[PDB]
Amino acid sequence: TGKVTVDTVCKRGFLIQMSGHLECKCENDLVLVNEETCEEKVLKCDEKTVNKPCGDFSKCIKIDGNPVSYACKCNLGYDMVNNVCIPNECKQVTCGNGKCILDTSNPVKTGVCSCNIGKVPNVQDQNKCSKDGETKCSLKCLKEQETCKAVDGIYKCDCKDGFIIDQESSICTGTK
Amino acid sequence: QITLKESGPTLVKPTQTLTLTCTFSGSSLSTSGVGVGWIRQPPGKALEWLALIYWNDDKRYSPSLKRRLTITKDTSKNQVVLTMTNMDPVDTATYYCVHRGSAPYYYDSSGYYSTFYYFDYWGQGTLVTVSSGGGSQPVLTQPPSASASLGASLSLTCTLSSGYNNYKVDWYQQRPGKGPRFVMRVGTGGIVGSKGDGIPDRFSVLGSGLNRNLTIKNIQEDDESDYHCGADHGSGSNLDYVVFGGGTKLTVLG
Ligand SMILES: *[C@@H]1O[C@H](CO)[C@@H](O)[C@H](O)[C@H]1NC(C)=O
Repeated sequence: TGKVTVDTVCKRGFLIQMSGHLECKCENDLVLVNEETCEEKVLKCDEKTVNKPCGDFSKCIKIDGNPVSYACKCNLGYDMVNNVCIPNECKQVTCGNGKCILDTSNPVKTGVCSCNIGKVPNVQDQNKCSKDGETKCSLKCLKEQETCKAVDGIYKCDCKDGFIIDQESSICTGTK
Repeated sequence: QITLKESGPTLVKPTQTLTLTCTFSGSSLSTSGVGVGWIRQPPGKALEWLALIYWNDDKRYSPSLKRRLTITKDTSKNQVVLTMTNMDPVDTATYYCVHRGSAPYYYDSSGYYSTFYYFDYWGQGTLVTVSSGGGSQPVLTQPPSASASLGASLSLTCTLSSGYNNYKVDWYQQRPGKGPRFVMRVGTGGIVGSKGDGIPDRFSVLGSGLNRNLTIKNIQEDDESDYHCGADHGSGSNLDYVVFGGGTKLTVLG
């Protein structure tokens, strides 16, 4: 459904928020087949596994050469750097306490920094993530006894203090 | 667009070494590209692939000219350099710097997410004059010449040799006085991927068995040109070698 917003339902994933964007993070072993969807990763690209996901924003693709072959290729507009698909315009962008993403406000594809919570781009530091600044959580955490929480530099819906994830139903329940 | 500018000496004396340089702009390290190479053409004759260097510093050379060829790259200066030893008058040719990139992703007949690698951008080339002083490979057969009237329709043919009925070929259009440009790739069915930039909708391709046809419809004056078909032999980015046909010269009557 186009761009990821606070209303997006991450299929088999969950919303995380940084200083400049929101994205879906996948569960357990799953990988992003699109910006909203997570599915099982395939280990070997073959004639049988074509079109299937083999990594975040990476799919097994048929190469129509002589002979035909198969490879795990990043989606259009991305390139494999450090065994992860990143936008072509972020290839040589070092953001520091953050990650490089495509600036949605610039009609020409451009790389900008989205920062860990507590940081924002710093014009004095080549627009890196080294300026202390507040980012108010925009997530609508409406599930049972859940609230927005900063965890490892990202905002995420998690159990309120005093509650834990029930091991049967995967809902937040009182510790006991 | 990716611009390729050839530079180097244009007059060489026999037995000397030729050193051509190519300066590329619009690509850095696999930003919609996998390599940069060289293709030459003796005046009025068939294209001949020479060498290729990948961005992983891998190299490929023409099997028959390997002992004479060296290719290097200096990414800091956006340059690749070809070196050809023991030059001979028959080596008189226009030398084209070429970029090998990947076709925009497409869905084929069976709905299979697909792409391919091809020589998608060509430099204008430089004419090097040398003063006086291959088994079990595909063979591409093209008729030497063709002719058509203005507004007519025509099918140029490119036939594969036996045992190569699954191979896809690329068509290249070389308007006179200008260098080749990619037109379309065609295999056993219809168009493979999409047509090159600047290629008008009046062009289409259809293949069956060993035949690979390029059809030009509503033939205008600017279709008068040499039409070359080539075939890449290699699995993936890989490129063992490249075959070319003799080329067809299309004359537009009227
Ligand atoms: C290619 O063109 C020739 C000449 O018009 C025709 O006989 C042949 O059937 C064509 N082949 C295909 C595959 O269209």
